[PDB]
This record gives sequence, C-alpha cells and structure tokens, in this order.
Amino acid sequence: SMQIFVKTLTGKTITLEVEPSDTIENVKAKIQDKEGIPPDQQRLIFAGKQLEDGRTLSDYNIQKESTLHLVLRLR
Amino acid sequence: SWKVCPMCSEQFPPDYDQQVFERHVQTHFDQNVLN
Ligand SMILES: [Zn+2]
Repeated sequence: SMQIFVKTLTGKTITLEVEPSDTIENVKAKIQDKEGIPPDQQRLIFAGKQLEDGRTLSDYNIQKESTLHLVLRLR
Repeated sequence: SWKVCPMCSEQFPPDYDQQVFERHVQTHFDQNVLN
C-alpha cells in the first residue's frame, strides 16, 4: 500500500510497491521480479542497519517513500 | 556521480573509483568501524 525506493551502489534507484506487513524476504523477491537479482545475493540496508529476512518493514518502522540501500553479497 | 556508503554515510566524489568504493562498502561486513 506504499511506495519505497531501493538505491544501488551504482546509483540506480528502483521503485517498489510494498505493504508494511511485507517481510524483508518479500521485498527481496519483489526486487528479483523487477530487476532480476536473486534474493540470497541481496543485503537490504536502512539508516545503516542490515534488515533481517524474517522481519517486516513495519518491524523497522520504515514508512512510505523511504529509501533502502541494496548491496550485493557473495554466496 | 557522488556515491554514499550506506553503512557509514561517508560520501565519495564522482571521480572516486567505483570498484574501490564498492570494496569499501563490502568491508563493513568484515569490520563495522573502518574510520
Ligand atoms: Zn562506509
């Protein structure tokens, strides 16, 4: 029910449509859908904190139009 | 082409090498405080 932004280290901004009840893993799956990046290679960061897969956006009180950061990880 | 580290909020100017910047960011997952 809200828009968020996901900024990559190359400077690209990805816009996403999410609900506060979406888990971080759900958000990663939306990123895979839109951009192609496998979820297990994504770190999502907000205000310097790595967001944990099983928690929700609401669990971090991330409100509408916030900017997350995407950093790739090696598996 | 300014770049921002999402972990420590340092900013990196346009001419700062992209790959070195990315390596900086990744190193925070080895050690949070780099100075
Ligand atoms: Zn940093």
